Amino acid sequence: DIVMTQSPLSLPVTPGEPASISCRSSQSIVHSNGHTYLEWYLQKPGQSPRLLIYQVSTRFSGVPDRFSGSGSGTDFTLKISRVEAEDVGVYYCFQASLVPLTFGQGTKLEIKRTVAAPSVFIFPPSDEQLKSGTASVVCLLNNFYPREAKVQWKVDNALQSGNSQESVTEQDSKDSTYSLSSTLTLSKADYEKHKVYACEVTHQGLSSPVTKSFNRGECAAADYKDDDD
Amino acid sequence: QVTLKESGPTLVKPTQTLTLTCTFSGFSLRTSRVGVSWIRQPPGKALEWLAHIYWDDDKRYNPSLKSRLTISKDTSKNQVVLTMTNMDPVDTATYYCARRGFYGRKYEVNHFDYWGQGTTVTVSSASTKGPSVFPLAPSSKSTSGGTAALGCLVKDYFPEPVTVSWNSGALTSGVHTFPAVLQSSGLYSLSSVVTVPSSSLGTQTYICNVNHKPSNTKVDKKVEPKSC
Repeated sequence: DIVMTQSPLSLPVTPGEPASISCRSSQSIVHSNGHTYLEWYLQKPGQSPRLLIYQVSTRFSGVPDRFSGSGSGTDFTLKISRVEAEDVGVYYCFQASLVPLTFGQGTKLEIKRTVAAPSVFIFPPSDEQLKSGTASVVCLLNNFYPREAKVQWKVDNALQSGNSQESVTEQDSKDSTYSLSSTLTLSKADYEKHKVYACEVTHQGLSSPVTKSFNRGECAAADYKDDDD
Repeated sequence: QVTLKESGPTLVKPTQTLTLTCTFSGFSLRTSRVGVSWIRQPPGKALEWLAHIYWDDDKRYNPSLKSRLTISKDTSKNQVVLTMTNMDPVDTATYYCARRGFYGRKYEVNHFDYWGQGTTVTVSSASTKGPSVFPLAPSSKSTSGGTAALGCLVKDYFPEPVTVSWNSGALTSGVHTFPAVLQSSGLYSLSSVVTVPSSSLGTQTYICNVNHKPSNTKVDKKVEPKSC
């Protein structure tokens, strides 16, 4: 058939540095007409892939100088000479000479950037949701790098397992950070058996763990407001 | 500008047939030499080419799905259609149409140029269900060093996708919409979050707009701090 491989699959790069991706085909992708129909794409997260290079080495319009392609026959290379923040995403090579037309498996570029601690936020369930019989407690780790993080939940000082779930965004294309939600999932009844809900964040950017918590049904102290008549 | 747009069902029961459409604008199929392909990407997976149709109505098909695919054209409506029979859970994906354009007076150059925004297709026996939307209220517990977070929790919907803008007309800087996760119940959930100045939090209105096309629901939820 016609198999397309890319190397490597994960590419960490310090901004301003060179970058390089390989795309090999298992047989020549030279079309009978003499042309080699090799295209490269950049796909941003949840979004339509956008053409960078076609015919091996021709930069599509609107594509910055720093992108260039080379090789021939079975061997191909996408070169970025000066990696920017905006270049993060998944890169694909695509042979469009032979049926079936085939894409490589994709290479995720990551900005190696510089360390940043998460900001930690927490949100009690709304009364609205409590109404419907479920409680969701959300903890939020905003704008951090690198990716690796440990978020632990404690309800009245007991460590939870099996009732939380994380979701991570992709590297911000402007600041190179992540953000992650951890959601605690309980019945209204189980939520009402307990007082202290605590989200505990460890990250190689914080010197020791940071905890954020609240007490069910109480307004926090820093949120003092005077009473009315 | 040329533009392509996919539409069709967002949910197809397994074993049933999917009909997707790619409408073109800015030029007329009916008069052009361009090819049009269908490509799909299951979530977290690579792109897979499906089918291509040339100007003359010749067609090529991915060998391993040929028996279930039909690509066709309707030039009076300026469309290109994909029919895919016997849908299977493994066929859940975003489906894109892409144009292969020609360049040069004499027809010297071709390559794919425009792709649609894509359309999400889910293959499942489950019914469609609208989301419930709940405030993630700002407090001192959702603030740090001059910065405050608030959000919407968008919950209990099926299938994917939901779209969430901020402020009845997208405003951004610190907007984060988390990929959805499928719950224990088999319904999706997600949070969308925005970080703002903490000392102007009570000057400002923050009202989150949720649209779930499959169910027809649109929700606007006013997100206010406080309780007491």
